[PDB]
Amino acid sequence: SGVEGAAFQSRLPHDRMTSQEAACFPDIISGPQQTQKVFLFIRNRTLQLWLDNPKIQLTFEATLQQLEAPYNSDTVLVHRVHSYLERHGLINFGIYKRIKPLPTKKTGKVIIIGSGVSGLAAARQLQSFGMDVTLLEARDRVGGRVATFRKGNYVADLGAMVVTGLGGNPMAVVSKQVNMELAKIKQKCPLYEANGQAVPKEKDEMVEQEFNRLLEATSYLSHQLDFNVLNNKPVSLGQALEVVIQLQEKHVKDEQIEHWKKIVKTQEELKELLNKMVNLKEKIKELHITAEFLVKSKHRDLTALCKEYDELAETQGKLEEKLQELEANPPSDVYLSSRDRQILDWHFANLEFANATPLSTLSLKHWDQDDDFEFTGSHLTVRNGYSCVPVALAEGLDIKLNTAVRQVRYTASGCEVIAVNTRSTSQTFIYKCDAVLCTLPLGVLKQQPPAVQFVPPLPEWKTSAVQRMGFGNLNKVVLCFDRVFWDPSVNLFGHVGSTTASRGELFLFWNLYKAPILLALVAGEAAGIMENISDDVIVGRCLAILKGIFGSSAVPQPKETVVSRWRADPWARGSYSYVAAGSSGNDYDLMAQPITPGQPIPRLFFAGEHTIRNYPATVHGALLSGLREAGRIADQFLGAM
Ligand SMILES: Cc1cc2c(cc1C)N(C[C@H](O)[C@H](O)[C@H](O)COP(=O)(O)OP(=O)(O)OC[C@H]1O[C@@H](n3cnc4c(N)ncnc43)[C@H](O)[C@@H]1O)c1[nH]c(=O)[nH]c(=O)c1N2C=O
Ligand SMILES: [Mg+2]
Ligand SMILES: [Mg+2]
Repeated sequence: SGVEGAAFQSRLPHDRMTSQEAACFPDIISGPQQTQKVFLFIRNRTLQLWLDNPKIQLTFEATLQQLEAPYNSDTVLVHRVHSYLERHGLINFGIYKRIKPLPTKKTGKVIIIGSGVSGLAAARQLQSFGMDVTLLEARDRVGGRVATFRKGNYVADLGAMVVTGLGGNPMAVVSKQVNMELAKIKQKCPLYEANGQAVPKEKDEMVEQEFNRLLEATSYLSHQLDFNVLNNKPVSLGQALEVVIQLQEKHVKDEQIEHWKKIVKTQEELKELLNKMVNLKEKIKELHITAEFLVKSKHRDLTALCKEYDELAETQGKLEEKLQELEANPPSDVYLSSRDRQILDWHFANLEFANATPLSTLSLKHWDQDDDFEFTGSHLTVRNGYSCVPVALAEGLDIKLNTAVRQVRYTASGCEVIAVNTRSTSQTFIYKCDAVLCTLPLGVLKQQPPAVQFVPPLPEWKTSAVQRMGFGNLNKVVLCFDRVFWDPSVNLFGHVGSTTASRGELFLFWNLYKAPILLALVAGEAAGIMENISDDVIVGRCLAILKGIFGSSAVPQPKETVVSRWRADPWARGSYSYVAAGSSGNDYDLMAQPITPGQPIPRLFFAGEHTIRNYPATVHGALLSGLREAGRIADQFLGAM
């Protein structure tokens, strides 16, 4: 269905009210069931109208005109649903043509720190709600962790680059709006060992299968057996993995031992049967009244011994057969060979890439707490660089670039934000406002020697959440060539590293369809460490790997190279949050919580990828967090109309 799909596209249940809807419509949820289904149909249809054409504003008027004929008479209820959906950024979000323009007089002043996707999304909302909005951005560009390299015909994304499925993803709407073409990522990812040799199909699938079983087993240990605490310390995913690996190695040693015992037993039995057979032979030997009765007597005596000997020879045959059968079918000598382990490490590296951190830092219990909210559909890349999104969202907004915020003061009567110019650190600005929306990356909030001061320091419940949460790292080397020397039918191929410690080093190479660019990813422990290597040396290390795979003559010098260093970047201090051991999804809720000065009204608000528990560490999460806070701020200052 269309209306059912609209709800789904909006991350809502089509056939029931959410608790947030319950709060805003207490009369509906406590009323007759018939009216609840009217509510849901109006909601689902209003969403559909928006999603069918998100390039224009969906007004209350137009919703009412397009509703069919009992519902177009629910005038008041339709207005209430429209208002709710609009306020919460489920319709009329992103970039679209306004039908009713903004009042020239603006109500309330909001300073937004950061113009990444969350700041930009929030700003458009607050602006379209008729508030006065200024964004202060430290960089000489918008977009933050959406960072596109553009030079000549080369386009490459240094930050976010993947749209993780369209089904339920608000980036589907934003992409439609900016005419951003999306292409599917082909799944085939052949692996090459450190020497350049392809990993054959059979091996690849065996090791991948083991990877999945190992992960499944940690999930079992955590959520079925509750193995989440050791030595009064929360257990990490990495820690649990090594425990599961040790158990597998033990199992292999056990079955090996049992086999050796069966062999030794059978060897013993043979030896002992040989002995008595040797002695029976010696008894046959030393067996060498009428003459004729003596002849008969020796005959029956001797054939009694030969019948005895045949019985034993039969058992000799059965034992030698059993022995040969055991020596032919031993079980595995090892759980994983050195080579097998290295390949398994590639899969671990890949997981460290997705989570932006070594596995030993991830919470066993909570690392994947957000899996339940993953979107449906194939994962996609952007045709002409992801920066099209924040650039488009910036249109019409008041953005102060090269303006690094240093102090935030907030009181029961208002707020002040002090910033400095980053080209001339002498000149300092003071910005007055009724509300501050903080979109500083978690890494910036963690910074020791702090980058930004809060007068009233942030309360302990906030700072302890900041401290508990992980902020990861992940980097890329962009290699721009004259020609495609790799297979154009693969988007991805893997480099199996030499050690466990260095498994994340240039472990994955990425290409977009028919562009002469390779992206080499640096993940896990290698990510932070490799930042201390100059571009030339790291590019050199890339070329060496590529030469080992494609041939030392098939690989030309790159025309252009770029290398991200997200941890060293002072405006990021890493790539994105991860659920650290000792933290949980709750810390994301805590990060989202506004601060009241000390009934004083809330003054300091928080958005960004680290403040949304269901969608952290993503562009859509950043976007949704922005819509959320805009909603809450407008409710505070313009009333929950
Ligand atoms: C290498 C890499 C890869 C991926 C992703 C990320 C990365 C890095 N991420 C995360 C998102 O980029 C991020 O969550 C979001 O952009 C944050 O979006 P966000 O939560 O809005 O954070 P931001 O850092 O973009 O915005 C904060 C802004 O604040 C500015 N700022 C900082 N200090 C300031 C100050 N003192 N004063 C004023 N402004 C200041 C800073 O320059 C920046 O513009 C992905 N996202 C996604 O969906 N698909 C992906 O492929 C990926 N990707 C990998 O997997
Ligand atoms: Mg197993
Ligand atoms: Mg090493």
